[PDB]
Amino acid sequence: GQKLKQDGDSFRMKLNTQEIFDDWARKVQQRNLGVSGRIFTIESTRVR
Amino acid sequence: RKLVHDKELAAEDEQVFLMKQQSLLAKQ
Repeated sequence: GQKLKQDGDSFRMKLNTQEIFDDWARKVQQRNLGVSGRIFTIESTRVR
Repeated sequence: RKLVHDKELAAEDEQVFLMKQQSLLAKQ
């Protein structure tokens, strides 16, 4: 029984989830997504 | 004095209008 509980605790520890949340939040803050600016943009492209 | 139709509706090709408005966006 204690062997099984230790095993399950080990897998659950390997099955944590908050770290990916933290990583995604950090990446979102770093990239600094935004929409404010002009209504629409006109750009230069040399279409093939 | 039979009147003739005046200047027709112009096209003002998309490229020129886009360039003018790109300039206006750049200056604003």
